[PDB]
Amino acid sequence: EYKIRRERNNIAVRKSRDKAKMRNLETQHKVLELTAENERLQKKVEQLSRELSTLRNLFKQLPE
Amino acid sequence: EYKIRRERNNIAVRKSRDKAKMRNLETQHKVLELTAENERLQKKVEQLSRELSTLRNLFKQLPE
Amino acid sequence: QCQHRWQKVLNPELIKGPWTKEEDQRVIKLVQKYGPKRWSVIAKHLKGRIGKQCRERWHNHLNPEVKKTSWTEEEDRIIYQAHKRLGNRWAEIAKLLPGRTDNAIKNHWNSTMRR
DNA sequence: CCAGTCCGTTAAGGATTGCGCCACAT
DNA sequence: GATGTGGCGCAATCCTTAACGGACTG
Ligand SMILES: [K+]
Ligand SMILES: [K+]
Repeated sequence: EYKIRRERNNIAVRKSRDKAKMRNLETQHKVLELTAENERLQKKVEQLSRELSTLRNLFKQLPE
Repeated sequence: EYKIRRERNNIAVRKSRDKAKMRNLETQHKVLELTAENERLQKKVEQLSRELSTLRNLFKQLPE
Repeated sequence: QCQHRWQKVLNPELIKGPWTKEEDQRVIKLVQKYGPKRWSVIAKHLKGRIGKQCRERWHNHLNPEVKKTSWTEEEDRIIYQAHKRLGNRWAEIAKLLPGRTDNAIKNHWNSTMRR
């Protein structure tokens, strides 16, 4: 069966590799996406923090 | 030649493959970290929003 | 032509191989003490090497000014822009790039640079 | 001719990459 | 047991680069 073991394995090795070659590409892409996402988020947290601190100061400005 | 050609190539090959294995290890790492903070910011955004919302209800529902 | 074909070619004692740290060292010492000229003379201090070889070795590899850094994008822009005008006037173009020899550009262009 | 320069061209050999044999983790 | 991965060597090929061999200048 050795012959068979080989033939089958060589097919497996190629599939395994095409898979990994894709995974690596997909991964390199996630790095872009995330970095971009992370950027807009860090922006949103700033924004909200301003709106929040403002609204608070607003309350703290109303008389009893 | 042949004998040395091979020895020399094998070094180049091991080298080239290593370099790649490392770049793919970094990218895999750079993603994790980027996924970590990304998740963190997402939570921070959730919090701030809730607060903003809650604070605003309280404000609109004020006496008059 | 006859004498030049023999004195500068057939002579079996003409080393035309790689340069050893020592060989490169003797040239750097000399060129540093007597200047980058008189290569015919300087060569005499190097078994097997003729003046031309020493000169080319100094200008392309040993001269300290020669930068061995990776090609920046700025340099590339200059090269491409200049080549459109001058063509394969490597020597000419070389004057536009701080520490790059005409040979460096000629190489860079003929490989890396050609898309 | 001489001493310097220039430039096309190409051997030399390092960097990649597809293929298949293997060990052995899953 | 059968299948999926990570290594590795081979070879053919991609890529760069050093520097040789004409040719030109003054
Ligand atoms: K000599
Ligand atoms: K220069």
